[PDB]
Amino acid sequence: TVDFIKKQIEEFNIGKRHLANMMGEDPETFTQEDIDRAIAYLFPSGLFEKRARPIMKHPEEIFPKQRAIQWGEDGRPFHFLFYTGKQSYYSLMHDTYGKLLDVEKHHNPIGSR
Amino acid sequence: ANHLKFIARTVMVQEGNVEGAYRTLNRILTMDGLIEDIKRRRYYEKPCRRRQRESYETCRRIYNMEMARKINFLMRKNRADPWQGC
Ligand SMILES: [Mg+2]
Ligand SMILES: [Mg+2]
Repeated sequence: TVDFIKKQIEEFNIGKRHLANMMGEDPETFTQEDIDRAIAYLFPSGLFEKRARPIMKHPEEIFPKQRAIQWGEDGRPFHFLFYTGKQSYYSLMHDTYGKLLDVEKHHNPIGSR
Repeated sequence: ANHLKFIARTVMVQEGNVEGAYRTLNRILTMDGLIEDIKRRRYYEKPCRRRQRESYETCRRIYNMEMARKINFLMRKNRADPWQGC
């Protein structure tokens, strides 16, 4: 799916230029703020749900993140916790617990949630 | 009826609180099984229907004894756990 991200980001920039030149702005200082105004004026959909309105955005905000390749071309997996089926979770867990242990050997309402 | 009166099943209220002394006597009879016997003996209960009672009671007593023991044995490990979030 990564080839899709390369391609999409390329075409996104080419279409970005294409947008600026017709909309008649400097392609350099063009922002998302300007992207919105632009499409909103070109394809004016009265629609209540705002996700179903036209979008041109950087594919990263469009597409979901992906889980990277989890094993080498030998079949052998990179992370040692892979077989847990959640490596992402238990890595945080291993690290957290490690932090704790080290703290125990060493040691001898701001609106924050 | 041939025995001297007032020696049996008698509490004497202390510091004039009656309700307390009655609770006390009640605890006596119920500790010895006399209340369950009065209540048992209001009507009859036939011999078979009695061994059934006996056996159900005694099974149930065995179960509750064992389960009690097991609970009070595992009691220690109720203590807040050391290894959390390993
Ligand atoms: Mg008489
Ligand atoms: Mg009995």
